[PDB]
Formats: sequence, C-alpha cells, structure tokens
Amino acid sequence: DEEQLAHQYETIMDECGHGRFQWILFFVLGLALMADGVEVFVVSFALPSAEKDMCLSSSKKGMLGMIVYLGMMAGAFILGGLADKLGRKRVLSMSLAVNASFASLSSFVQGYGAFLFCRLISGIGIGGALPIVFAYFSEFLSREKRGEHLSWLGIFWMTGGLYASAMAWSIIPHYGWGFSMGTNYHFHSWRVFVIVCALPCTVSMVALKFMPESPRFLLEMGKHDEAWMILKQVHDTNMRAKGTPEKVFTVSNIKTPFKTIFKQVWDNALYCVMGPYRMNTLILAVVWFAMAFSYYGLTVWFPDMIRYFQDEEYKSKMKVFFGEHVYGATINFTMENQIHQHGKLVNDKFTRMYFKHVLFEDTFFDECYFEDVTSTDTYFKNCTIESTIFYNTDLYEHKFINCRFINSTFLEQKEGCHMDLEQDNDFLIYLVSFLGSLSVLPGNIISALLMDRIGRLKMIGGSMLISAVCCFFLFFGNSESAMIGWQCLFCGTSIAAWNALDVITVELYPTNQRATAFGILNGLCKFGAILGNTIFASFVGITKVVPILLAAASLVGGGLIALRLPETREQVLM
Ligand SMILES: COCC(CCO[C@H]1CC[C@@]2(C)C(=CC[C@H]3[C@@H]4C[C@@H]5O[C@]6(CC[C@@H](C)CO6)[C@@H](C)[C@@H]5[C@@]4(C)CC[C@@H]32)C1)COC
Ligand SMILES: COCC(CCO[C@H]1CC[C@@]2(C)C(=CC[C@H]3[C@@H]4C[C@@H]5O[C@]6(CC[C@@H](C)CO6)[C@@H](C)[C@@H]5[C@@]4(C)CC[C@@H]32)C1)COC
Ligand SMILES: CC(C)CCC[C@@H](C)[C@H]1CC[C@H]2[C@@H]3CC=C4C[C@@H](OC(=O)CCC(=O)O)CC[C@]4(C)[C@H]3CC[C@]12C
Ligand SMILES: COCc1nn2c(CN3C[C@@H](CC(F)(F)Cl)CC3=O)c(C(F)(F)F)nc2s1
Ligand SMILES: CCC(=O)OC[C@H](COP(=O)(O)OCC[N+](C)(C)C)OC(=O)CC
Ligand SMILES: *[C@@H]1O[C@H](CO)[C@@H](O)[C@H](O)[C@H]1NC(C)=O
Ligand SMILES: *[C@@H]1O[C@H](CO)[C@@H](O)[C@H](O)[C@H]1NC(C)=O
Ligand SMILES: *[C@@H]1O[C@H](CO)[C@@H](O)[C@H](O)[C@H]1NC(C)=O
Repeated sequence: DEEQLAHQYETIMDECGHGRFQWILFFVLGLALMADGVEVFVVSFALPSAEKDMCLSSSKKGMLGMIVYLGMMAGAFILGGLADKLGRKRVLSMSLAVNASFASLSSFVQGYGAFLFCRLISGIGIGGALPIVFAYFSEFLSREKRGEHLSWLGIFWMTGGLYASAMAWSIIPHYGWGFSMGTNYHFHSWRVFVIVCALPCTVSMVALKFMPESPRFLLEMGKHDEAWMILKQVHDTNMRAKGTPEKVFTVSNIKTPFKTIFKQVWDNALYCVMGPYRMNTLILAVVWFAMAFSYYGLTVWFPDMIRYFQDEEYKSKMKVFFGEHVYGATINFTMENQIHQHGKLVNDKFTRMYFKHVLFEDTFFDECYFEDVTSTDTYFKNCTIESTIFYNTDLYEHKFINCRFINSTFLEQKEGCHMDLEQDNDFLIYLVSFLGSLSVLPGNIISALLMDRIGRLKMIGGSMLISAVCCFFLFFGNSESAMIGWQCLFCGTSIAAWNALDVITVELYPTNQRATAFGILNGLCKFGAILGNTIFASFVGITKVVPILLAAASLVGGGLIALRLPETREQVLM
C-alpha cells in the first residue's frame, strides 16, 4: 500500500543519498525563493513610489503591494494546489514564467496603474512558486537529514532581501516615481531596478527545465517508467562525483496504486481543512498567521520608527522666528526649520537660497527679491505680498495659502526640490532592511545545524519565546540605532521558527495535499503580512506598545499553541 510505497521510496533515497544533485537542486530552487524575497521587498519597502518626490516627510503608501500580497494569496491557493494534480515542476515553471514576464514587463508601462496590475500578477506567480519549492525539494531528501538540508533554503530568501536592498539603495535611493511615470531615461532608474530584479527568477526558470519532476508525484499518479529513470538518474549523478561510479541502481520494481481540473483542486484543498488533517491544519494556520503578521509588521515598523525618530530630532530644532524687522539682508545660506509667524521683511534678498521647512503665517512682505530660490516644504499661509520679484525660483504658485500679490511678477518654472540629502531616508530604510536580512545568516545557520540534532517542536517554541522577549525589550530602547540591533536579533531569532514550521509542514501532509496545504498557509501568511504592514505602519506616531504587544502576544500564542503539534523526526514522508 502507500505505507510500503513510502518505505520503499525512503530506502531508495537512502541508497542514492546526497551529492552533486541535491546541491544543484538546492541552488536552483533557491533562486525561486530569492525572487520571493525580492518581491517581498518590492512590495513592502519599494512601495513609496507614491511619496511626493517634491515634498519631504511624506507618508508611505499602501497599494504597491498591499494589493500584490492579495496577488500572492491567490497564486498560493491556485498554483500551490494545482501542483498536486499537474506537477511540482510544471506549475513551478508556469509560476516563475508569469513572474519573470509581468515583472520585466512592468519596466515599460507609462503609469502606476499598469505597473500595479503587472506587479500583482508577478506576485501571483512567485507566491504560487514558493510553496511548491518546499513540496518539491522535500521529495529528494532522506529522513535522516530532512530538516537540515531543507532549512538552508531560507538562505536564499535572505539573499534576495540583500540583493533587493542593495540594488535599491544603489539604483532607486529616491522616492516619488509613481507619479504618471513616463517612457524615457530621465530619473527612470526604477526600470533598471525592476530589470535587475526578476534575474533570480529568470535564472531559475531556465535552470528548472534541466531539472526532473518529483518522483513521488510520478509514483503516486500510477507510473513507474517515468520515475525509475529519475531515480537511476539521481543515483548516477551522485555516484559519478563520488568514488563509486560503478554502482548500478539495484531496485527494479516498485508498488503503486475542461473546467474540471479546478474542481479536483477544490475537492483536494477541502480535504485539507475538513475531515482528516483538520486539526493539524487549523493549528498550522494559526501559527503561520501569527509568525507572518508579527514578522512583517515589525520589519515594517522598525525603519519607519527610525525615520520618525530622525524627524523628531529634526523637529525640536524648529526655531520660531516670531521676531521681525529684517533690513537689508543678502541672504544666501540655507534656511531650515523656521516659522516666521509675524515678520516684517523689508528690502530683503534671498539669493541662491534653499527653503526647507520654512513657514510664514502673517507677514507683511513690503519688499524683497528672490533669486535661485529652491523649496521643499515651504508654505506662505495668510501672507501679505506687496512687492516681490520672484526670479528663477521654484514653481510654487500653490504654496501661497490664502494671500495675494500687488507688485509681483514671476519668471520661474521647472525646478526640483533637492533630489538629494533628503531621500537619504529611503536609503536608510533600505539599509535597515539589508542589515535585517543580513542578520538572518546566524539564525538560519544554527537552525539548519540543529533542526535535526534536536526536535522541530522545541525550536519553534524557543525561537518564538526569544522573539517575544526581544519585542518586550523594544519598549525600552526607544533610540535610533538600538532599533537596528533589535531588528537583527528578532530576525535571526525568528528565521529558525519558519524553518521548523516548513519542516513540520512538509511532514504532516501526504504527497497529494502537501503543496495544496503549503499554498493555503502561504496565502494566510500573506494575509497576515497585509494586516501587519497596514497596522504597524499606522502606529509610528500614535503608540509604541500597541503594535509591540500585538506582535509579542501573537508570537507567544503561535509558539505555545504550536507545541500541540507532534514530533515528526522518525515519521516517514508519506
Ligand atoms: C552611494 O550610491 C552608490 C550607488 C552605486 C553603487 O553601486 C554598487 C553598489 C553595491 C552593489 C549593488 C553593486 C554591484 C554588485 C552588488 C553585489 C553583487 C553580490 O551579489 C550578492 C547577492 C547574490 C549572491 C548570489 C552573491 O552575492 C551580494 C552579496 C553582492 C551584492 C548584491 C552587494 C551589492 C553590490 C553596485 C549609486 O547610487 C545612486
Ligand atoms: C555533512 O555531514 C555533516 C552534517 C552536519 C552539518 O555540519 C555542518 C557545520 C559545519 C560546516 C563546516 C559544514 C558545512 C557547511 C558549513 C557552512 C557553509 C556556510 O558558508 C558560510 C561562509 C560565509 C558566507 C558567504 C556563507 O556562509 C558560513 C557562514 C557557513 C559554513 C562555512 C559554516 C560551517 C559549516 C558542516 C551531519 O553529518 C554528521
Ligand atoms: C525551548 C528550549 C527547551 C529549546 C531551546 C531551542 C534552541 C535550539 C533555540 C532557543 C533560542 C534560539 C536562539 C535564539 C537566538 C539566536 C541568535 C541568532 O543570532 C542572530 O542572528 C542575531 C544576533 C545579532 O546579530 O545580534 C542565531 C540563532 C540563535 C542562536 C537561536 C538558535 C536556536 C535557539 C538556541
Ligand atoms: C510568508 O509565506 C509563508 C512562508 N514564508 N517562508 C519563508 C520566508 N520567510 C521566513 C521569514 C524570514 C525571517 F528570517 F525574517 Cl523569520 C519571513 C519570510 O518571509 C521561508 C524560509 F525560506 F525563509 F524559511 N519559509 C517559508 S513558508
Ligand atoms: C546592476 C549594476 C548596477 O546596479 O548599476 C548601478 C547603476 C546606477 O543606476 P543608474 O543611475 O544607471 O539609473 C539610471 C538613472 N538614469 C536613467 C537617469 C540614467 O544602474 C545601472 O546603470 C545598471 C545598468
Ligand atoms: C553670501 O553672500 C555674502 C555677502 O552677502 C558672501 O560673503 C558669501 O560668500 C555668500 N555665500 C554664498 C554661498 O554665496
Ligand atoms: C491673517 O492674520 C491676521 C492676524 O490675526 C488677521 O488679522 C488677518 O485677518 C488674517 N488674514 C487671513 C486672510 O486669514
Ligand atoms: C506697483 O504697482 C503700482 C500699481 O500699478 C504701481 O503704481 C507701481 O509703480 C508699482 N511698483 C513697482 C515697483 O512695481
């Protein structure tokens, strides 16, 4: 029966073992996670393209990928469940192709709506791709080390995070390119960035063609000749490199059992949430939602908090110039953080000036000349402009809030605010994301090195405990750099939890409801990511415990309720 089939397959993979083929597959399928990390970045951190490039302090957006996450929630449901009926390589290839097409295609649109509609489908693809990776590499390993050799794969998610962060603060260090983007090469670097991205997926898609399909899938459908060749192929591949190329595959025999393919996928996914696998899934869903919500919320809450603290340190410097009587001033030095409520400007000359955070609430502008005057967040509210000659200044006929002119004549247009030393905030959030992924190296290393030396049920509990402790420690370190250290710690501590959970999820599910489950759970993780990136980011200037307590409580409830899951070490793959 199926038990004997699984026993025979485990003996087979123990005969073959590891070598020149498992490493190749780990490097290939890794590139399909690399692209998932790149997309997670493009969706959570490279979203601010709506931030007004002409204004600073502008708040981030919630559309670039808040809707692309819903894309990864529909691709995990369909493409992740369509694998157990069509294959784990066929649908993985389709997913990666959708992503690489509608990603490299988004580098040509002339607007944000088309860019959004393209990144949506790219996310669909990659989110359908992720689960199939773990349900496809989990069929070439051996029960002895299914946890270690399956946890290293997370090294590629981190790798895509680094790739995207670096190629972003190196290509798109600015914001405000989602403003009816044109088709040219003027400040059009997001195109070169989107092209640099999709390279991991574009390399996996072509490297996937050279890879065989999962035998167990070809062994459950009811055919052998299409599988016994793969097994022979893997044995030869791992023996040629090793010192025994003369060993021949000993096993010879083995035992085995439109508008309709989606009905089968539904009847399959429904068997995962009701009947058998209802208790193991109703808990894995909880743990997954908790993990993902917490992680995404907290990794979006850190850099935003860095920027909030930077602003607050910049805000205290606001030097209210309620004074007046400025006479004969050839002013040419930058004028930052000033609000002249009641000022009397007479015969003044702001020449070669840069206005940043300069407000005027009630000014009798008797006379003043303006030249090469640039503005970022300037505003003249209830002013009184008597005789001012604005020449070669910024185009800011809108900053004049409710006040008219008498002797004015404007001869300026087509100027940019700074396009420098202000978007360093986006450079900073990209660098924070980089340093946060770069800290997952020790976490994933120790995870893969210990996931087999000890259980997978206690690693989850320990990692979630330490993440909750880090969270509760964040309530004290309200600094601008300590937040980065706490991010590094929380990340390097959380990675192990996701590894253990991927292991426990490749177990607990037969080979027919493995990718389906994985896909539903990835969709739940993406919904939790939506909730996190929409909740935590909405508490950067309102509260500091609400999101922290949410994340800590979610992690504790996902780590202590996960202990209700069994130990899956000696259990066969099935
Ligand atoms: C101040 O602004 C500077 C900027 C120009 C700087 O450009 C450089 C920035 C570093 C960057 C992006 C560059 C090329 C190779 C990139 C590396 C390739 C490696 O690939 C990786 C990931 C994939 C792995 C397989 C191998 O290692 C990374 C570790 C390594 C990498 C991604 C780190 C970042 C590197 C270009 C101009 O800004 C407007
Ligand atoms: C195979 O049989 C052994 C197995 C247990 C596995 O133990 C491993 C731990 C030590 C060691 C030497 C082994 C392989 C990968 C090695 C890692 C590769 C990564 O490369 C680096 C280099 C720097 C970065 C560029 C990437 O990461 C290091 C951080 C990481 C590394 C060098 C740390 C040391 C690891 C074996 C169970 O069998 C009894
Ligand atoms: C629940 C009990 C009975 C079992 C203990 C399980 C351990 C295997 C867990 C618990 C704490 C976990 C550690 C929590 C913190 C880290 C730090 C982490 O390092 C980092 O990447 C962040 C450090 C930094 O850059 O600041 C590496 C993984 C590690 C050792 C974790 C490895 C797995 C550990 C030891
Ligand atoms: C969300 O979708 C469902 C899955 N995501 N996911 C990932 C990707 N991770 C792991 C975490 C990276 C951290 F270090 F910050 Cl904790 C957050 C994240 O996005 C992996 C991994 F390969 F990393 F092990 N396994 C699965 S299942
Ligand atoms: C991949 C190495 C790489 O990342 O190269 C970095 C450069 C920097 O971006 P850029 O300034 O060329 O962006 C285009 C700006 N524009 C359109 C106004 C000229 O990006 C590249 O040129 C990579 C080809
Ligand atoms: C500003 O003007 C003063 C004289 O009014 C001059 O000494 C100084 O060099 C000028 N600085 C700049 C940056 O133009
Ligand atoms: C501007 O402020 C002054 C000071 O209170 C007030 O007298 C005047 O009516 C205000 N004008 C407008 C247009 O608000
Ligand atoms: C300002 O406008 C008034 C009204 O037209 C005019 O009499 C006066 O000459 C103008 N002065 C300047 C400096 O433009």
